[PDB]
Amino acid sequence: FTYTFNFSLWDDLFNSLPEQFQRMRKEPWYLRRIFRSWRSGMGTSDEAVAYMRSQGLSQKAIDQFEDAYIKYRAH
Amino acid sequence: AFTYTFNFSLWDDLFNSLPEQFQRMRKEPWYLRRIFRSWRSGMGTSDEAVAYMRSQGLSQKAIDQFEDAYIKYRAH
Repeated sequence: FTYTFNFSLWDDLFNSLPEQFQRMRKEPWYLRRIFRSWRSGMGTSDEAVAYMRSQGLSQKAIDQFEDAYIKYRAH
Repeated sequence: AFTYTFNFSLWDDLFNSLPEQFQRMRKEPWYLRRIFRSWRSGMGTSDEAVAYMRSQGLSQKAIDQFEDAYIKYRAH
């Protein structure tokens, strides 16, 4: 499974992802590792969103990571 | 800009899923804000909001969290 994200140059400069999210965006094996753990632990969407907001992710970023996870479950 | 993170469980998301317009408010902060600002302008009452949410099949847990979100929105 691979997901290609959709961040603009503006995003990359001024909304830069925290290191662990950047690593998921850039390294498919890590995206998969994290998604697999998340799926195992039965974590909820609202908990995920609350965490990402606390880490300073944009709503755009949150939407894309939620989308990637949805596509990952199906895959 | 005001944001509220809801607290629904996996059980809620599967078996108590929100109607589309409520799901949208839950997932999209700009839409939560749009609706709350319109609600605030229209001077609708709490019992009217609850009556509507009940008719839409929202759980009491959902109703409580949207009421809470609105209270926090008004303060913010």
